[PDB]
Amino acid sequence: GPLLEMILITGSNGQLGTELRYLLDERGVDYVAVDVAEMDITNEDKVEAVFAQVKPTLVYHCAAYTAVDAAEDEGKALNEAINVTGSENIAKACGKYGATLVYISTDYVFDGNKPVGQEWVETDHPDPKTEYGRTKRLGELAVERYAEHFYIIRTAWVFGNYGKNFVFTMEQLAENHSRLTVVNDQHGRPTWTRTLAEFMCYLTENQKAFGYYHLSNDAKEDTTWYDFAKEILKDKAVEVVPVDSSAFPAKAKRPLNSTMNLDKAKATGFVIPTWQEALKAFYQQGLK
Ligand SMILES: NC(=O)c1ccc[n+]([C@@H]2O[C@H](COP(=O)([O-])OP(=O)(O)OC[C@H]3O[C@@H](n4cnc5c(N)ncnc54)[C@H](O)[C@@H]3O)[C@@H](O)[C@H]2O)c1
Ligand SMILES: O=C(O)Cc1ccc(CO)cc1
Repeated sequence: GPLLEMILITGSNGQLGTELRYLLDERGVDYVAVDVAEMDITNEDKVEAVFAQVKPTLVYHCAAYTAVDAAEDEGKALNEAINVTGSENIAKACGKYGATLVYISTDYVFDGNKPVGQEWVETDHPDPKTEYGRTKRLGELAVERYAEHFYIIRTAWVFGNYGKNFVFTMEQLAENHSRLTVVNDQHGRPTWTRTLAEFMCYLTENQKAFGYYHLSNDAKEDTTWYDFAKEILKDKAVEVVPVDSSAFPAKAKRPLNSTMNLDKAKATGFVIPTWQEALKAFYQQGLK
Protein backbone atom coordinates (compact mmCIF):
# COMPACT_ATOMS: atom_id res chain seq x y z
CA GLY A 1 0.00 0.00 0.00
CA PRO A 2 1.21 3.55 0.61
CA LEU A 3 3.53 2.38 3.42
CA LEU A 4 4.34 -1.19 2.27
CA GLU A 5 6.10 -2.03 -0.97
CA MET A 6 4.54 -5.17 -2.45
CA ILE A 7 6.41 -6.76 -5.35
CA LEU A 8 4.75 -9.09 -7.89
CA ILE A 9 6.86 -10.94 -10.46
CA THR A 10 5.09 -12.32 -13.50
CA GLY A 11 6.60 -14.87 -15.81
CA SER A 12 8.52 -15.85 -12.72
CA ASN A 13 9.74 -19.26 -13.90
CA GLY A 14 11.19 -17.94 -17.17
CA GLN A 15 14.91 -17.32 -17.53
CA LEU A 16 14.56 -13.65 -16.55
CA GLY A 17 11.86 -14.24 -13.94
CA THR A 18 13.99 -16.83 -12.18
CA GLU A 19 17.10 -14.63 -12.28
CA LEU A 20 15.12 -11.77 -10.74
CA ARG A 21 13.65 -14.00 -7.98
CA TYR A 22 17.17 -15.12 -7.06
CA LEU A 23 18.41 -11.52 -7.12
CA LEU A 24 15.67 -10.34 -4.75
CA ASP A 25 16.39 -13.40 -2.56
CA GLU A 26 20.03 -12.30 -2.29
CA ARG A 27 18.92 -8.84 -1.23
CA GLY A 28 16.38 -10.06 1.30
CA VAL A 29 13.47 -8.56 -0.66
CA ASP A 30 10.10 -10.34 -0.45
CA TYR A 31 7.84 -10.84 -3.47
CA VAL A 32 4.95 -12.83 -4.89
CA ALA A 33 5.97 -14.82 -7.97
CA VAL A 34 3.54 -16.10 -10.62
CA ASP A 35 3.91 -17.80 -13.98
CA VAL A 36 1.45 -19.53 -16.37
CA ALA A 37 0.35 -22.18 -13.87
CA GLU A 38 -0.57 -19.52 -11.28
CA MET A 39 -1.66 -16.39 -13.20
CA ASP A 40 -2.15 -16.73 -16.96
CA ILE A 41 -1.71 -13.13 -18.15
CA THR A 42 -4.05 -13.79 -21.08
CA ASN A 43 -6.96 -14.38 -18.64
CA GLU A 44 -8.04 -10.95 -17.44
CA ASP A 45 -10.28 -12.53 -14.78
CA LYS A 46 -7.32 -14.46 -13.34
CA VAL A 47 -5.07 -11.38 -13.50
CA GLU A 48 -7.71 -9.34 -11.66
CA ALA A 49 -8.18 -12.09 -9.06
CA VAL A 50 -4.43 -12.25 -8.31
CA PHE A 51 -4.06 -8.46 -8.10
CA ALA A 52 -7.05 -8.25 -5.76
CA GLN A 53 -5.31 -10.73 -3.44
CA VAL A 54 -1.78 -9.39 -3.75
CA LYS A 55 -2.40 -5.63 -4.17
CA PRO A 56 1.05 -5.01 -5.70
CA THR A 57 2.70 -1.60 -5.76
CA LEU A 58 5.48 -2.72 -8.12
CA VAL A 59 5.24 -5.32 -10.90
CA TYR A 60 8.19 -6.83 -12.76
CA HIS A 61 6.57 -8.18 -15.93
CA CYS A 62 8.79 -10.98 -17.20
CA ALA A 63 6.10 -13.06 -18.91
CA ALA A 64 6.45 -13.01 -22.70
CA TYR A 65 6.36 -15.07 -25.88
CA THR A 66 9.79 -14.86 -27.48
CA ALA A 67 9.94 -17.56 -30.20
CA VAL A 68 10.58 -15.17 -33.07
CA ASP A 69 10.28 -17.57 -35.99
CA ALA A 70 7.30 -19.44 -34.49
CA ALA A 71 5.47 -16.12 -34.02
CA GLU A 72 5.38 -15.66 -37.82
CA ASP A 73 3.30 -18.80 -38.36
CA GLU A 74 2.59 -21.64 -35.91
CA GLY A 75 2.77 -19.40 -32.85
CA LYS A 76 1.21 -16.31 -34.38
CA ALA A 77 -1.93 -16.59 -32.24
CA LEU A 78 -0.09 -17.33 -29.00
CA ASN A 79 2.43 -14.54 -29.73
CA GLU A 80 -0.47 -12.09 -30.07
CA ALA A 81 -2.28 -13.38 -26.97
CA ILE A 82 0.71 -13.21 -24.63
CA ASN A 83 2.46 -10.10 -25.96
CA VAL A 84 -0.56 -7.93 -26.84
CA THR A 85 -3.52 -9.16 -24.77
CA GLY A 86 -1.26 -10.19 -21.90
CA SER A 87 0.55 -6.85 -21.94
CA GLU A 88 -2.72 -4.96 -21.96
CA ASN A 89 -4.07 -7.05 -19.08
CA ILE A 90 -0.99 -6.38 -16.91
CA ALA A 91 -0.88 -2.66 -17.73
CA LYS A 92 -4.58 -2.28 -16.93
CA ALA A 93 -4.17 -4.22 -13.68
CA CYS A 94 -1.23 -2.03 -12.68
CA GLY A 95 -3.15 1.14 -13.52
CA LYS A 96 -6.18 0.00 -11.52
CA TYR A 97 -4.09 -0.96 -8.48
CA GLY A 98 -1.72 2.00 -8.75
CA ALA A 99 1.33 -0.21 -9.24
CA THR A 100 4.53 0.73 -11.00
CA LEU A 101 5.00 -1.52 -14.04
CA VAL A 102 8.44 -2.63 -15.26
CA TYR A 103 7.75 -3.94 -18.77
CA ILE A 104 10.53 -5.76 -20.64
CA SER A 105 10.45 -5.06 -24.38
CA THR A 106 12.86 -5.66 -27.22
CA ASP A 107 15.42 -4.27 -29.63
CA TYR A 108 13.23 -5.92 -32.27
CA VAL A 109 10.82 -2.93 -32.11
CA PHE A 110 13.12 -1.20 -34.62
CA ASP A 111 13.24 -1.82 -38.36
CA GLY A 112 16.99 -2.48 -38.28
CA ASN A 113 17.70 -0.27 -41.32
CA LYS A 114 20.61 1.51 -39.69
CA PRO A 115 24.27 1.44 -40.81
CA VAL A 116 26.70 -0.69 -38.87
CA GLY A 117 28.19 1.56 -36.22
CA GLN A 118 25.00 3.50 -35.59
CA GLU A 119 22.71 2.74 -32.66
CA TRP A 120 19.01 3.05 -31.79
CA VAL A 121 18.03 5.57 -29.08
CA GLU A 122 14.96 5.47 -26.83
CA THR A 123 13.38 8.32 -28.79
CA ASP A 124 13.69 6.59 -32.19
CA HIS A 125 10.43 5.63 -33.91
CA PRO A 126 9.66 1.88 -33.75
CA ASP A 127 8.70 0.23 -37.01
CA PRO A 128 9.06 -3.52 -36.43
CA LYS A 129 9.06 -6.04 -39.28
CA THR A 130 8.69 -9.22 -37.21
CA GLU A 131 5.47 -10.49 -35.67
CA TYR A 132 7.33 -10.66 -32.37
CA GLY A 133 8.50 -7.03 -32.56
CA ARG A 134 5.08 -5.80 -33.63
CA THR A 135 3.36 -7.33 -30.62
CA LYS A 136 6.04 -6.03 -28.22
CA ARG A 137 5.54 -2.52 -29.57
CA LEU A 138 1.79 -2.87 -29.04
CA GLY A 139 2.66 -3.95 -25.50
CA GLU A 140 4.71 -0.78 -25.05
CA LEU A 141 1.77 1.35 -26.18
CA ALA A 142 -0.62 -0.44 -23.80
CA VAL A 143 1.81 0.13 -20.91
CA GLU A 144 2.15 3.80 -21.91
CA ARG A 145 -1.63 4.18 -21.95
CA TYR A 146 -2.68 2.34 -18.79
CA ALA A 147 0.26 2.34 -16.33
CA GLU A 148 0.99 5.91 -15.26
CA HIS A 149 4.16 4.81 -13.46
CA PHE A 150 6.23 2.65 -15.76
CA TYR A 151 9.66 1.64 -16.98
CA ILE A 152 9.84 0.12 -20.43
CA ILE A 153 13.23 -1.55 -20.81
CA ARG A 154 14.10 -2.70 -24.31
CA THR A 155 16.56 -5.59 -24.13
CA ALA A 156 18.15 -7.91 -26.67
CA TRP A 157 19.39 -11.43 -27.33
CA VAL A 158 18.65 -12.55 -23.79
CA PHE A 159 20.52 -15.44 -22.23
CA GLY A 160 20.96 -16.78 -18.75
CA ASN A 161 21.29 -19.92 -16.73
CA TYR A 162 17.63 -20.43 -15.82
CA GLY A 163 15.87 -21.06 -19.13
CA LYS A 164 16.22 -21.77 -22.84
CA ASN A 165 18.30 -19.39 -24.97
CA PHE A 166 20.76 -19.11 -27.87
CA VAL A 167 23.68 -20.17 -25.66
CA PHE A 168 22.17 -23.51 -24.63
CA THR A 169 20.80 -24.12 -28.13
CA MET A 170 24.31 -23.66 -29.55
CA GLU A 171 25.88 -25.93 -26.93
CA GLN A 172 23.22 -28.61 -27.45
CA LEU A 173 23.75 -28.54 -31.21
CA ALA A 174 27.53 -28.68 -30.75
CA GLU A 175 27.15 -31.96 -28.86
CA ASN A 176 26.39 -33.88 -32.05
CA HIS A 177 27.08 -31.63 -35.04
CA SER A 178 30.49 -30.63 -36.31
CA ARG A 179 29.48 -27.60 -38.41
CA LEU A 180 27.04 -24.84 -37.45
CA THR A 181 25.94 -21.81 -39.49
CA VAL A 182 25.31 -18.49 -37.72
CA VAL A 183 24.45 -15.14 -39.33
CA ASN A 184 27.23 -12.55 -39.48
CA ASP A 185 25.06 -9.77 -40.94
CA GLN A 186 22.61 -9.27 -38.05
CA HIS A 187 24.08 -6.78 -35.59
CA GLY A 188 23.10 -6.41 -31.94
CA ARG A 189 24.26 -7.30 -28.47
CA PRO A 190 23.62 -10.18 -26.06
CA THR A 191 22.03 -9.46 -22.69
CA TRP A 192 22.71 -11.64 -19.66
CA THR A 193 19.56 -11.92 -17.51
CA ARG A 194 21.61 -11.09 -14.42
CA THR A 195 22.64 -7.73 -15.87
CA LEU A 196 19.05 -7.07 -16.92
CA ALA A 197 17.63 -8.06 -13.51
CA GLU A 198 20.19 -5.83 -11.78
CA PHE A 199 19.23 -2.90 -14.03
CA MET A 200 15.53 -3.54 -13.49
CA CYS A 201 16.18 -3.26 -9.76
CA TYR A 202 18.53 -0.29 -10.14
CA LEU A 203 15.77 1.79 -11.77
CA THR A 204 13.25 0.93 -9.06
CA GLU A 205 15.62 1.03 -6.08
CA ASN A 206 16.83 4.49 -7.09
CA GLN A 207 13.45 5.74 -8.38
CA LYS A 208 14.90 6.88 -11.67
CA ALA A 209 12.62 8.77 -14.06
CA PHE A 210 9.77 6.81 -15.57
CA GLY A 211 9.89 6.00 -19.29
CA TYR A 212 11.99 4.07 -21.80
CA TYR A 213 15.47 2.64 -21.31
CA HIS A 214 17.63 0.51 -23.62
CA LEU A 215 19.54 -2.25 -21.78
CA SER A 216 21.77 -4.84 -23.38
CA ASN A 217 25.24 -5.75 -22.32
CA ASP A 218 27.85 -3.52 -23.93
CA ALA A 219 30.45 -4.05 -26.66
CA LYS A 220 33.67 -2.30 -27.63
CA GLU A 221 33.12 -3.30 -31.28
CA ASP A 222 30.52 -4.51 -33.74
CA THR A 223 28.73 -7.68 -32.60
CA THR A 224 26.78 -10.18 -34.68
CA TRP A 225 25.21 -13.50 -33.69
CA TYR A 226 28.24 -15.20 -35.30
CA ASP A 227 30.60 -13.30 -32.96
CA PHE A 228 28.48 -14.46 -30.01
CA ALA A 229 28.30 -18.08 -31.20
CA LYS A 230 32.04 -18.18 -31.94
CA GLU A 231 32.77 -17.13 -28.35
CA ILE A 232 30.12 -19.45 -26.86
CA LEU A 233 31.59 -22.47 -28.65
CA LYS A 234 35.31 -21.71 -28.40
CA ASP A 235 35.91 -24.71 -26.11
CA LYS A 236 34.00 -27.05 -28.43
CA ALA A 237 34.99 -29.29 -31.34
CA VAL A 238 32.55 -27.63 -33.73
CA GLU A 239 33.23 -25.19 -36.55
CA VAL A 240 31.06 -22.08 -36.33
CA VAL A 241 30.49 -20.93 -39.92
CA PRO A 242 29.53 -17.32 -40.68
CA VAL A 243 26.72 -16.95 -43.20
CA ASP A 244 24.56 -14.09 -44.31
CA SER A 245 20.84 -13.91 -43.72
CA SER A 246 20.01 -15.02 -47.28
CA ALA A 247 21.99 -18.27 -46.91
CA PHE A 248 18.95 -20.04 -45.57
CA PRO A 249 15.26 -19.06 -45.93
CA ALA A 250 14.30 -17.57 -42.55
CA LYS A 251 10.70 -17.24 -41.43
CA ALA A 252 11.23 -13.98 -39.53
CA LYS A 253 12.69 -10.88 -41.23
CA ARG A 254 14.98 -10.00 -38.35
CA PRO A 255 16.44 -6.47 -38.13
CA LEU A 256 19.85 -6.24 -39.78
CA ASN A 257 21.19 -3.77 -37.17
CA SER A 258 19.26 -3.55 -33.90
CA THR A 259 22.22 -2.41 -31.79
CA MET A 260 20.85 -0.25 -29.00
CA ASN A 261 22.49 2.91 -27.76
CA LEU A 262 23.09 2.51 -24.02
CA ASP A 263 23.78 6.14 -23.04
CA LYS A 264 20.56 6.62 -21.09
CA ALA A 265 21.04 3.50 -18.96
CA LYS A 266 24.65 4.54 -18.41
CA ALA A 267 23.49 8.00 -17.33
CA THR A 268 21.54 6.37 -14.46
CA GLY A 269 24.83 5.42 -12.76
CA PHE A 270 24.41 1.72 -13.63
CA VAL A 271 27.65 0.11 -14.86
CA ILE A 272 27.05 -2.18 -17.86
CA PRO A 273 29.49 -5.08 -18.46
CA THR A 274 30.47 -5.97 -21.99
CA TRP A 275 28.72 -9.09 -23.27
CA GLN A 276 32.09 -10.89 -23.17
CA GLU A 277 32.48 -10.23 -19.43
CA ALA A 278 28.82 -11.13 -18.86
CA LEU A 279 29.13 -14.45 -20.69
CA LYS A 280 32.18 -15.36 -18.60
CA ALA A 281 30.23 -14.58 -15.42
CA PHE A 282 27.25 -16.58 -16.72
CA TYR A 283 29.54 -19.58 -17.07
CA GLN A 284 30.85 -19.11 -13.52
CA GLN A 285 27.34 -18.63 -12.06
CA GLY A 286 26.06 -21.77 -13.81
CA LEU A 287 28.48 -23.85 -11.76
CA LYS A 288 26.45 -23.03 -8.62
N1 LIG B 1 14.72 -14.15 -25.58
C1 LIG B 1 15.27 -12.92 -26.02
O1 LIG B 1 16.34 -12.84 -26.62
C2 LIG B 1 14.55 -11.55 -25.80
C3 LIG B 1 14.90 -10.53 -26.66
C4 LIG B 1 14.32 -9.28 -26.54
C5 LIG B 1 13.39 -9.11 -25.49
N2 LIG B 1 13.09 -10.09 -24.68
C6 LIG B 1 12.10 -9.87 -23.61
O2 LIG B 1 12.63 -10.51 -22.34
C7 LIG B 1 11.27 -10.71 -21.45
C8 LIG B 1 11.29 -12.11 -20.81
O3 LIG B 1 12.50 -12.67 -21.25
P1 LIG B 1 12.78 -14.33 -21.16
O4 LIG B 1 14.09 -14.59 -22.00
O5 LIG B 1 12.86 -14.78 -19.71
O6 LIG B 1 11.54 -15.22 -21.83
P2 LIG B 1 11.19 -16.76 -21.38
O7 LIG B 1 10.61 -17.43 -22.58
O8 LIG B 1 12.39 -17.57 -20.80
O9 LIG B 1 10.07 -16.78 -20.11
C9 LIG B 1 9.14 -15.72 -20.00
C10 LIG B 1 7.98 -16.32 -19.13
O10 LIG B 1 6.70 -15.85 -19.77
C11 LIG B 1 5.75 -17.06 -19.32
N3 LIG B 1 4.42 -16.92 -19.94
C12 LIG B 1 4.13 -17.07 -21.23
N4 LIG B 1 2.83 -16.87 -21.38
C13 LIG B 1 2.28 -16.60 -20.19
C14 LIG B 1 0.99 -16.32 -19.71
N5 LIG B 1 -0.16 -16.28 -20.66
N6 LIG B 1 0.80 -16.09 -18.40
C15 LIG B 1 1.84 -16.13 -17.56
N7 LIG B 1 3.08 -16.39 -17.94
C16 LIG B 1 3.31 -16.61 -19.27
C17 LIG B 1 6.39 -17.98 -19.83
O11 LIG B 1 5.86 -19.34 -19.47
C18 LIG B 1 7.93 -17.63 -19.22
O12 LIG B 1 8.12 -18.25 -17.93
C19 LIG B 1 10.34 -10.59 -22.27
O13 LIG B 1 9.64 -9.30 -22.09
C20 LIG B 1 11.03 -10.61 -23.81
O14 LIG B 1 10.14 -10.03 -24.76
C21 LIG B 1 13.64 -11.32 -24.79
O1 LIG C 1 14.97 -15.88 -32.08
C1 LIG C 1 14.48 -16.34 -31.02
O2 LIG C 1 13.58 -17.22 -31.09
C2 LIG C 1 14.98 -15.81 -29.67
C3 LIG C 1 15.11 -14.29 -29.73
C4 LIG C 1 14.02 -13.50 -29.35
C5 LIG C 1 14.12 -12.12 -29.43
C6 LIG C 1 15.29 -11.53 -29.86
C7 LIG C 1 15.36 -10.01 -29.92
O3 LIG C 1 16.32 -9.54 -29.03
C8 LIG C 1 16.39 -12.31 -30.24
C9 LIG C 1 16.29 -13.69 -30.18
